[PDB]
This record gives sequence, structure tokens and C-alpha cells, in this order.
Amino acid sequence: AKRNIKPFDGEKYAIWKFRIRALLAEQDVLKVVDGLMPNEVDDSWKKAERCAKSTIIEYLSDSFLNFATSDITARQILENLDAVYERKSLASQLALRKRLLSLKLSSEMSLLSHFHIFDELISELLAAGAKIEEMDKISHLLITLPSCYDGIITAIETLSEENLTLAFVKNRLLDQEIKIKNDH
Amino acid sequence: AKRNIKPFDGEKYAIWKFRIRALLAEQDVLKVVDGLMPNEVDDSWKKAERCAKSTIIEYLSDSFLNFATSDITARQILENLDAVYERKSLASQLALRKRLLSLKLSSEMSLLSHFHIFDELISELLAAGAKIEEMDKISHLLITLPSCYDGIITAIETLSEENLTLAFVKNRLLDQEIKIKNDH
Amino acid sequence: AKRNIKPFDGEKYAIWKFRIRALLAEQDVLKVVDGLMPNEVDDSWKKAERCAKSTIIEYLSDSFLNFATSDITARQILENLDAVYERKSLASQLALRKRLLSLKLSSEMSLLSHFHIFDELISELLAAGAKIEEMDKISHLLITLPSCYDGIITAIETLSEENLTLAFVKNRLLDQEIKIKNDH
Amino acid sequence: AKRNIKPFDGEKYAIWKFRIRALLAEQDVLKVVDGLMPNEVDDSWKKAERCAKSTIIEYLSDSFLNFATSDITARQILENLDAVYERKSLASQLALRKRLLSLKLSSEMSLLSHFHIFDELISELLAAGAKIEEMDKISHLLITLPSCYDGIITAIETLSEENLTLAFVKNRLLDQEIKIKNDH
Amino acid sequence: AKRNIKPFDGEKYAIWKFRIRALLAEQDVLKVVDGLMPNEVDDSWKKAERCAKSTIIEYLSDSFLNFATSDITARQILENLDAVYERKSLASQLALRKRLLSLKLSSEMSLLSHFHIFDELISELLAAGAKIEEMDKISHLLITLPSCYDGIITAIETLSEENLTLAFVKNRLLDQEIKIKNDH
Amino acid sequence: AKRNIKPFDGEKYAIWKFRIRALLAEQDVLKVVDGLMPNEVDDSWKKAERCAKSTIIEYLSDSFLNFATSDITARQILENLDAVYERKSLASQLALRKRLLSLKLSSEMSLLSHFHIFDELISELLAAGAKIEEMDKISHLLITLPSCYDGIITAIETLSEENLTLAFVKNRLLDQEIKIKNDH
Amino acid sequence: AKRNIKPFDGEKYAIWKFRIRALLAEQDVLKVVDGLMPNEVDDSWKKAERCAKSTIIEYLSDSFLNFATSDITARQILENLDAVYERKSLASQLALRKRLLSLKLSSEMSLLSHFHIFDELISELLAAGAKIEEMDKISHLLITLPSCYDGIITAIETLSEENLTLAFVKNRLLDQEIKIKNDH
Amino acid sequence: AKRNIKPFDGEKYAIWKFRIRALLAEQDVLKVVDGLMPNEVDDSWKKAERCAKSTIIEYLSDSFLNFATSDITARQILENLDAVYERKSLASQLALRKRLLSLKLSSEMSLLSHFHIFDELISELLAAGAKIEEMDKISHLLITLPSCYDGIITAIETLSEENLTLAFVKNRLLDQEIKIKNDH
Amino acid sequence: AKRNIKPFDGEKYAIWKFRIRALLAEQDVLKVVDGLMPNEVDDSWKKAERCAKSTIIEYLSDSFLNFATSDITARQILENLDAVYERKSLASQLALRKRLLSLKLSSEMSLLSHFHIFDELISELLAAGAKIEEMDKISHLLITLPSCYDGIITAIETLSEENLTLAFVKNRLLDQEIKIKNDH
Repeated sequence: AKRNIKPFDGEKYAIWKFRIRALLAEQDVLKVVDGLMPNEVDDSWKKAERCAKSTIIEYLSDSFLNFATSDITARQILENLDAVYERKSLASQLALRKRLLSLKLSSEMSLLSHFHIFDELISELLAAGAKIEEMDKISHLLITLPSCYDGIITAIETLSEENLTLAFVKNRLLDQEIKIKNDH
Repeated sequence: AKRNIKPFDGEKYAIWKFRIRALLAEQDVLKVVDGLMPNEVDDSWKKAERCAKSTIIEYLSDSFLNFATSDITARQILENLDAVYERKSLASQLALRKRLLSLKLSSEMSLLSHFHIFDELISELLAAGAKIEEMDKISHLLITLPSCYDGIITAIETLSEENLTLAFVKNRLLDQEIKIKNDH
Repeated sequence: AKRNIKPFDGEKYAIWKFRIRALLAEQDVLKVVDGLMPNEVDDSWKKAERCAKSTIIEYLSDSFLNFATSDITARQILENLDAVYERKSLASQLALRKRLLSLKLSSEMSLLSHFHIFDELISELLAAGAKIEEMDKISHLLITLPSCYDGIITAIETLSEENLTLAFVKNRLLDQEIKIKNDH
Repeated sequence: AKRNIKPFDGEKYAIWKFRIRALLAEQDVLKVVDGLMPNEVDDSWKKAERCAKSTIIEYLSDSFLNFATSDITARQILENLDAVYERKSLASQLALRKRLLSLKLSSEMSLLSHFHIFDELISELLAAGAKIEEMDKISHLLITLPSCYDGIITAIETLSEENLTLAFVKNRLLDQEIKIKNDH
Repeated sequence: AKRNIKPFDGEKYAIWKFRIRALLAEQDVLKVVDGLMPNEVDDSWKKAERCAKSTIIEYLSDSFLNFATSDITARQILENLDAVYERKSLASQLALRKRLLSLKLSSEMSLLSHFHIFDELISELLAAGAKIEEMDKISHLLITLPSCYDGIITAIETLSEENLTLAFVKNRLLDQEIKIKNDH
Repeated sequence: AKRNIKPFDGEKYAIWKFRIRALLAEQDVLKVVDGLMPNEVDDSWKKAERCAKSTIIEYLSDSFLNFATSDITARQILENLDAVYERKSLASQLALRKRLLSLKLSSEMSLLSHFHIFDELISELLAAGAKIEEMDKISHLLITLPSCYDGIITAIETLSEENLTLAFVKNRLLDQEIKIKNDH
Repeated sequence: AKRNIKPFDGEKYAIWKFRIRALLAEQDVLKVVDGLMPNEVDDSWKKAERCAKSTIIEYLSDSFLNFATSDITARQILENLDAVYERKSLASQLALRKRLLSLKLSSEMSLLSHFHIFDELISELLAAGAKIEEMDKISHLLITLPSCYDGIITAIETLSEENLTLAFVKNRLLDQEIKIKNDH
Repeated sequence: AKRNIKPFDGEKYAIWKFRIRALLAEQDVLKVVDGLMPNEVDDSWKKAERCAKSTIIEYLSDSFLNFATSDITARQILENLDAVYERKSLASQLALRKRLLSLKLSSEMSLLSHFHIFDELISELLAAGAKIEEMDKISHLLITLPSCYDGIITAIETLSEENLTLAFVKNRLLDQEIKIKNDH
Repeated sequence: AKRNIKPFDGEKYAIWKFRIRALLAEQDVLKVVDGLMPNEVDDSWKKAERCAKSTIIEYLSDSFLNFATSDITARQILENLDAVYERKSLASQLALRKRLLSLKLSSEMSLLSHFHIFDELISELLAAGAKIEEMDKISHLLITLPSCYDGIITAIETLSEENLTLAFVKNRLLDQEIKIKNDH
């Protein structure tokens, strides 16, 4: 169907799963993976069962084709992929925290790009089962900033006391950014 | 309409066969390849045979169309392809096992390529008629790894208690590989 | 009576408040601070209030006597001190999260002192109302460990995340510490 | 009873007087100094008077008992001590203003001890009779700080007036100087 | 009551716990920690619990007050301190035994300091969960002394054993040190 | 009871006597020293006698115990100490006057210590039996000041001698002094 | 209550025992040590036993706290300390005698301190079960004197041995002392 | 009660005995030491004896406990101490008189210290079996002065020898000292 | 019949008298010397008088035979011998003990001679009336030994705690000094 779905090669599994779910819902097939099992099978509940399986097999890389083996239903294929990939794994959380602590701003990349990278990494870490509160997100973001971003954040903690949100600090940081570039 | 199935060109026959089988099952046609030959043949079987033959011919390379030039049903076409490119040879099995047990991971060559090599070898073993169980596959993969991974090998073989699978072990080895690369 | 209570010089307000409350409860005087103000006052209540206020003034450093110059009962003194200090500003919480995420094991310091520091860090972060799951504590404790702990970390990561408690992790880490000191 | 009150040595009269008053209130003796003279004096009143006199003499330095040599009540001793160390002398107020404005922080100096110096200057200046409010106090404290604090001082002076208290700004300066010594 | 108990700050937990238990026994409060939780909403029981908690907090250093910040029973605090400072780990016992077997003695350091070192090692080995009797204690001690003490170690070991105490051996060795001091 | 009273070592008898008298008054014992001996003695009077004698002996230096070795009451002990150390002597007070007329303020030493020296000198001169009026004290204070005070010394004498008290002139001298250091 | 008692650390057990006994008798507690065990125990006897045990534990050093680990009363602890430290043994008294023979008088130290030291030595020797006749004390005194006392020792040895008490020889030696110090 | 008494270390026994005697007099206990033994002894006598023994023991240094270890009343303890430390021997008196006859005034040392010196000299002479009245003390003082006092010594000798007192002659000598200091 | 009694020669008279009295009692004749003179003399009495006179004559030396030449009864002879030697001290025990304590082993002089000398010295000490116990004799013999015997000394005091006599310790010392003379 839609060719925008990159074949699943074991990376960014949540993105591939969301794309597959959206495409299945597009053809009125998503009900198979998350629905109610009828006590007896019907013709309507006979096509979507295998249509979803064929769709999943279509958008899978060659190595991962073993997840079906022509005997596992489409729901259970995704269930197995979930049990192997979207698992709350402590190793993934440690790796994500280690890489998060390594984020440093460089003059050769834009501030918005760094915001996007931070947001995606935070979302991935949240997917790893760990719980992060908004203030913890902000603190993780701030330690990445360089020394030039000193006065702005100090004013942030001193003045703001209740509007302390990731969106607000992002807005303040980006608004401050132009004053550095023209200053060099 | 599933264009992700690369037409067969004499290489990687198992994946092509699996994709073909999935597509055939999608269109309510695989029943004529797996099952029996009912004495009362009617339109339900004739149309299925015609659709299967058309799909096989379309998804085969022009040079490989010789396998279905004559009036041969899809079942015998698949039988011939199995007999020609999935030949059961015990000597081939022994040679494959000798080469697999001698496989080792080189420093300059990444874990993904080693995994692909192991996957193609195990696919050849299964094609050669050798019956290999998944824990045997896990053992074969772990014995061809350097000493730097010894710790995770011991941890997986002893501390892990759930039902081991190839993908899970591959994920853990990938995590160890990236951790080592950060270390080195 | 109890002479171990350091007079409040403006730091560790919770500790000083807890010690003062314990001392007042020892002489059965904490009832005035905590219990409701009786509609009719008697000699016992007046004596208890006088003794409580006297103890508060006695164990307060000279720079903070201003909190007691106003003719107010010990209840108002403690309430004012709570309003001034029993609150976590944005700066305090961000510094807490920074020092947690920037925590590292020094060479000379053993696991006992490091674990004590980590525990008090969590407690004072918990004192700010920041809910933290045991997984987050385990991850924070693992990231601050040096590179010589890699094997035990990898072993721990393979456990099921149903019995993973902080205490078991600390025990295994101390066991690894014994061997590391042996291997030096 | 309490031995925490250092004997009055001509310096920091306000703290000594406040602690003596608190101690007298502890033993229910402060009524002699503050309460009106009863028309009829009983055993209880004379006992309280002699106890107060003994307590004040005990916590007074030897050279300062010339005030008490005349057989007069402790109330008059406190009154005369107030008259001779708490006087409305304008020249003193001007000189202390001049020294307070010239209170630039030194590098080899701790902000807690700087706060103590400022607090003692303010207390003795109020003893000199010049009334200073909390706004004037915070302005005086902020003008003493070096230029490295300019960001937080600007931020806090942009804050609303109602929540501006000396303790609050002291906490903010402590929090920011934590970063200052961190950032070196 | 008893002042001799040094507040606990993470060193020699056994002595502190023993003295704390003795102090609780003085006030007849050991029933709270040692009883089979005879909870019968008794006011005497509540008073004993409060007194035990107050005494435990009293002789705890400010760093470790987090162990009793929560509203947990005195037995709860004691068992927490036990679990964190007396860990039944076999590797620690083995390392301690290896150190003991290679203790020996210095060339200038006097018998009292060696006795303190041996006592500390034995105490922490008992805290480690190793069952050791006084005969084993003496045997371990006697095998660390130089050749100048052979005459006394042989003499004491040929003794009829039965009722002999470690302190008696210490007294004999102190007398032997006094005697040998006059010559060397 | 009160341990602030320096043991009497033959120097500065008056303040030591005052402290002893105050301590006796606190325990309701001074009635022995000053109150008339009752015609009939009772247990309470004897207890007060013994307590006074013991207190006086306690707060005396060892060299001076001879004054109480004789079986005499506390009143007799104090009378003997008075007759020996506060005796009214002519040559003594002439020497005291000569020293006062030779008293000059040193540059390093501030008016507070100068005022204390003058006060104690005048007090012991009065004890010597030389009647001195307030204006005489004022003249002595004015004539013992350096040349930098000339403006204030000439100014103060112009005032009418009807309300010129020592406190007023001392306060004015301090107010002038704070200007004097300012011009240095 | 009395904090002058040095905690017992293995030196001079007799003073520690005497001080502990005196303190126990002071609080009306020594009856549990010397008085017979009552057939029935009341709350008073239990409280006295606990107080005695706690007091003994308080004045015991950390190294010797092992003497009271077991559930034993004050009597058992005291008798164990006696059996280990005041046992009447040959080695105990032999060292005492050897030091006594080495108690030579020093030039700077007068015979009062010498006699006191010798008296303490004899007392502790008697505590060691070495019954010493008064003449033996006298002889041990004389052998410790320098050549300047030859005349007096020759005089004393000629004296008849029926009423020769140590006090008489002490007085004669003191007279000889004063005569010698005259002749210098 | 009285805690200024330095524990007896073997020196200045007169002061220690006097202070102990005064303290016993405070508690109505001195009647045991000085009063005769009643034919029948009641509970009050037993309490007084016990308190006297306890007070004497507790103000004794550790080295001197042997003087009270035996079952001897406080009277026996004091008698033994007096015998061992104040012996009524003629040779002591003769040596003391020679020194006392040669006690001149050093120029650098004032009359107060010399009077003190003569005081303990005459006190120790009185301790021994010497009978000296006030007149011999006066004569000894007058022969122990330098040539500058010749006028006052001649004048004081001319006065009638019935109203002369030590205080009077000391006062005149002090006045003469005051006069002489002005002349040198 | 008892020829074990040394004839009296003017020394050790008390021993001779005691042995004579014991012998006379053994012969049922002591009633003559001790019992009262009967009013009428019987053949038994005169026979006893003759026997006692002859016995005493037998155990007198020739030089002292003059005491029995006169026609006097045995009672008169014994009374005269008492009047001449009943109370006289045998020798100066003081110098004897001083010699004993000053005894020291010399290298050339063999251990047998030292044992002999110590033996007779203890012999006069006992004979002159001084009471010495076995332990005291052992201590005296040990303290006069060099440092080369220390090992056997420790062995004796440790092992032989209940089996100690002069004979056994002397035997062990001889056994040890054999080897010691071998090791020189």
C-alpha cells in the first residue's frame, strides 16, 4: 500500500509499529491485532486476519521474516515483536541515560536540531519503561547547554516558579539563541 | 500488487519462497499448495490454480520461467524449485557444519555482518535438510564470538530463565557490542 | 537537654526541625506545637509553651533570633521557619538533579559512603516531592559506577525486572567490590 | 540554666539582651522587667526580682557590673544598659551608613560569614536608632555583592515585592554561589 | 541517660548497637525491639516505642538521620541499620579469613594496637556471619606473633583448655611483652 | 550554684563581694550577712549560716582561706575582708588622686576601655573614703582626654551645671569620637 | 552520675571497681551486687539490676564490652572481671616484686611521693594475693634508698623487732631526709 | 555540693582538708569527724558517716584511694592523712624556724605575696608541734622587712603590746609600702 | 630418746626451749615446770624432777652446764635461762632480708651454690621468727635470677600453677640451666 513505511530492520521499532498500526486502521484491518476474539470465525473475520499478516510480512526485512513462520497469526507476530523489542529493559535504560549525559551543544548544529534530538531521545527513554517528570526532563536538557547559556537559565529559575514547563523553557532558550549568534 | 517480493534470480531462495507463500495465503490460494487434491474439482480450485500459476510466473525471473513453461500446476513448480535449490545432501550438511563451526568474528567486521553470515549459513543448513533447533542455533552463534563477550554469554546461559530466542540473544549481543565500542 | 542538636545556622533545616521536634516530644512538649490550641489555657499549657519557646530560642543561632523577637508562640516560630525553609525552589531542585546526574565514584571512597550519599540524595530529592521509581534509582546508581563494574552490571541487566530490588543490587555490587579490591 | 548566652562584653548587645529576656521568660521572671510594678510586693515578686538580678549579673562580664553596684532592681539595670548601648546618635547612624555602603565582598570570604557581617552591621545600626525596612536591607545587601552575581541580582530585583524577604534572597544567593564555586 | 555512646556515623556499628541496646534495657524498652510485636494498643507500649525512637535518633549522626526520617518503629530502624551494616556475604568472610591468616605483627607496633586490629577483624567477621568460638579466636590470634613469644604461646597451648578466656590470653601476652621489653 | 564568679585573688574585691552577695540573695541566704541576728536561733537560720559560710569558702582562692579558718560566721568573714581590703585610708586615696590626675588616653585604646578604667578608678577611690561629686567626675573625665577633643571639652563646659550628668557627657564624647576616627 | 570514673580499659582494675561500687551504692543500687539474690523478684529489684548493668556497661571501654554481651547480671560481669584481672597468681606478683626492687629514689622527687608510690605498690601487691608482713614492707622500703641514708638504716636495723611499725620508720626517714636536705 | 575543691593529689593538704571540712559542715556531717562517738548510734549517725565517707572518697584523686579502701570511718581516713602529711616533729619545726628567720623581702615581690608566704610558713609551723601566738608572728614579720621600713617598724614596736593585731600591723605596713613606692 | 635437739650453747634459745618443753611433755614431766608445786612431794614428783633435771643437763653444752651445777630444780634452771635469753632477738632480721633481696646470681658461681645460699638465708629468716610462705620463697628465689631463665619462669607460672613447691621449681631451674650452660 503506502511505501512510506520503511521495512523493519530492528531499529526504531516504535515508529514501524505505529506506521503498521496506522496502515492497518487505514484498510479497516487494525481490529485484528487489538480486538475481541469471536467464538466462531466469519468471512468478514477471515480476510483481515490474513490481510494484516501479509501486510506485516510485506514491510519486514528478510532477517525478521522468521517471526511469522506461516503459522503465527498477525496479532501474535506483533505480540512477539513487542515481547522482544518494546520491552522495559534495564540495559536499554542504562544505555539511554549514558548517551543522554553525553549530549553537548556544538556551534555546527542548530539549537532546534538539538531540541529535536533531545526530545526523541527522551521519548525513546520513556518507551524503555522509565518514568521521567517534566522537571527531570528540563534538568536533563539544561546540563547539555554550554557556558553561554548561564544568565538566561538563572533568570528562569529565579523568576519562573509555577510555569516551569518544557515548552516554556524551550521557548525562552530559543528566544535567547539569536542574541548569541549575533554576538558570536 | 506486493512489489516488495524481489523476483527470484537464483539467490536467496528461501525468503523468495516464504514471501510467495505469504502472498498466496493472502489471496485464499495457498490451500491448493498445502493440503490435498479433492476428487470434485470445481471453479474454486480452477481459479485458485490459475491465480497461483499467474503469480508464480509473474514473480519469477524471465530466465527462470523454464520451470513453468509447460502445463504444470503451481504445486509441481514449487516441488521442482525445492528439488533444484533446496537439495537434501548429507555431504552438503557436513560441509556446512564444518564451515559454520570454524566461523569466527573478526575485529574489522561488524556484528551485523557476522549476524547476516550466521543467518545465511543457518538458512543453508535448514535448506540442506538438516534439522536444527533454536537453542542449537544460539549455541552456534555464541561459540563463534570473541572473549570480549564472554560475560554476556555466561549471563545469558545461566542467569536468563525465560524461553530464549534468537532475536533476544542478538539484541543482547548488539547492546554489548555498542557498550564495548564506547569502552574502546 | 539533648546537646547533640546543632543550632540552626541556615543549613539542613529539616534535620534541625526533626531533632527539635524529637526533643520537644521527649519532654512531652510537642503537644503544644502539634495539638490544637485549647479554648481555655491552664498553667500546664502556659508552662509547656514557655518551655517550648525557650528551647527554640536556645537552639537557634544568633543570626536567626529575628524569627523569635516578635511575641509569638513556638507554633508561629516553627510555622515561619517552615514557610521560609520547608519549601524547594526551582534552583534547589535543579541543583539536586544536576548533582544526581553528575554523581561519580571517586577512587578512594568505598561503596558504603557512596551508597550513603546516593541514598541521602534520593531522600532529599524525595523531600522535594519528586516521585522516583526503583528502576530509576537502580539506573542512577549504576551510571555513577566506574568501568571496573562492567561484568556485574551486565549480569544484573539480564535479571527479570520483577525481583530487582535496590538492596539486592547493593549486595551484588559490594560482592564485586570485594573481588576488585582483591584484584589490586 | 542555659549556658549558651555568652557574657556581654560590650559587643552584640542586641543578641545578649534578647537571650537574657528569653531566659527570664523561661523561668517566668520577665514580668519583673516588663510588667508594671505591683502596689504591694509579695514573696513571689521579690523572689522573681532577686532571681532576675542574679541571672543578669551571672551573664554580665565583670567590668560591666558598675551599673548594678547600686542596689537597684534588674529592670533599671536593663534600662540603663539600653540607654548607654541603644542610643539615638545620628553621627553613629551616618558612620555606619558610610561603612555599610563600602562593604565590597572579598574573594577569600564565605557568603555565610558575609551575611553575618551584614546582619551585625544592620542590627547595630538599628541600635543606633536609624530605622531600616526590609527593602532597604535587601538593597544594601545586594549592593555589597561583586559583579559575578549580576544576573541573579537583576532577576531578584525584578521579582515582586511581597515575596521579597532577607532569608529568601539569602537562600537564592547561596544557591547561585553553589554554582559559582562549581563553575571554577 | 548514658553519654558514653558515641553517635553512630558509620564506624564500628557493633559497639554502638550494643550500647544502644544496653541503654534501652536501662529504661526497660528492649521489649519493643525484641518482643514478638505484642501490639495491644497499650499506652505503655506507645510510650516505650516513642522513647526508643527518641533515644535512637538521639545517638545518630546528622548524616544518618535519614534512616529514621520515616515513621518506622525502633525495631524497624535497628533492622535497617543491621541489613546495611551487617551483611551476610560469604565473599567478605573469605577475604576477612585470608587477611587474618596473613596478619602477623609489625616490628615496632605494640601489642595493644595489634590486639585492637585483631579485635576489629574478628568483630567484622562476626558481623559478616561467620560463627567463631573463643577457642577459634585464641587459635587465630596465637598464629600471628613473632618468635620472641614462642615460649608463652607453647605454654598456653599445652594448658588443659576447658575454661580459658581470650582476655586471659591477652593478659598473659601483655605480661610477656612487659618481660621481653627489658631485654630487646 | 553559679560558677561565673571568679575566685577572689586579692584583686578587685568590690565586684567579687557584689557577686557573692547576689548569689547569697538568690538562695535567700543574704539575710545572714545583712539581716540582724535573731535573739533565738532556729534550724533555718543555722542552715542559712552554714550555706553562706560554705559558699564564701568555695568562691575564695586557696591563699585567702585563712580569713575563714577561724570559727566565725559568714558575716564576720565578710567584715574582716572589708576591714582589710576596702579600708578607708588617706595615703591610698591621695595616691589614687595623683594617678587620676596623671591618667591620659592612649591612641590605640578606645573610649570604652578608657571609660571603664575611669569608672573603676573612681569607684575604688570612693571606697577609699574620698567623697566625689558628679561634676568632679565630669572634670576628671574632661581633663584626661587628648588635644583632638578640644572643641568638645570647651563646648561641654559652657553648658549650665544643673543637669549635666555623666551619661550625657559620655554619650557626647562617644559621638565626637566617632567623628574623630573618621578624620584619621 | 559521676563522670570522673575513667572507663576500664585493662589498667588498674581496683580503682575502677571501687569507683563503680561507690557509684552503685550512691544510687542505692549496690545491694544487687553484694546483697543476696531474693527468692522472689519485684519491680524494684529488676530496675536496680538494669540500672547496675547499664552503669557498668557505660563505664566500660569498647574493647572490653565483650564481657557483658551475654545475658548476665552485674554480679556475673564483676566476678568475671575479678577472675580475669585480680586472680592471685605467681606471675602477677612476680612482676610486682621485680618493679618494687627497681623503685629507686630519684634526686628531684621527695620521699613523700616516694612513700606514696611504694604504698600503692604494696597495696596492689596485696591485691595480688601476696600476703606481706609489715616488716617485709619496711625492708622493701629500705632497699630503695640511696647511700645518704646509711646511718639511719644501720640504726633502724639494730632496733628490736617487736613494735617496729612502718609509721615509725617513715617518720625517722623523713627526719633523716630533712637533715640531708639541710646538709646541701 | 561544692565542686571547687581540687582532688587531693598529695600536695597542699591543709587547703584540701579545710575545704573538705567546710563541705562536711555544710551538710551537718562534721559532727562525725569532730564530735565524740555516741554510746548508741542511730540511723542519722549512720547516714552522716556514710555521707562523710562518700564525700571524702569522691574528692580524692585516683592514686589515693588506698587510704579509704579499708573499712575505716572518715575520721580514720582524715587521721591517717594528717599523720602521714602533718607530723608533729621537732626537727621539722627547727628547720622551719631557720627558714622563717631568713625570709627577706625581695624587691620585685610586693607585700601581699610576702604576707601570703609568711602565712603558709606560720601555718606549717603551727601544723607541727610549735606554739606561736600573734605576738611572735608580729615580731617575725617586723624582722622580715628591708631597711626602708625602719621608721614604721620602730613606731609599731613602741605601741603597747595588748591591742596589737595582725590586721592592724599589716594595714600600717601596706600604707607604708604605698608611701615608699612613690619615693622610688 | 629424742636426740634431734641441738644442745643449747647460747643461740636460738626459743627453739631449744620449745623442743625441751615438747620432749618433757612427751615424757609426762612438763607438769613439774608448768604445773603448781604440790603441797606434799610424792615419789612420782621427785622422780619427775630427777628426770627433767637429767634431761635438761643432757641437752646443755658443757659451757652452760654451770646453770645446773647448783642444787636447784629444773624449774629454776629454766627460769634463769629465760631471764637471760627469753626475749633477746636472735639476729637483725632487717639486714637479713636486705641481704636476701640484694642477692644476685653471678656467672662463675653455679646454681647449686645459689640454691644453697638462698636455703640457709630462708633458714635464719624462719628461725628468727619471720613468717614466710612457700609462694614468697618461690618469688624470692625467682627475683634473684638473670634474664636467661625467663622461658622456664613463664613455663612454671603458666603450667605449674597448682603443683608449685620449692623442690619442683629448683629442679626445673637446674634442668634448664643445664641446657643454658650448653648454649655458651
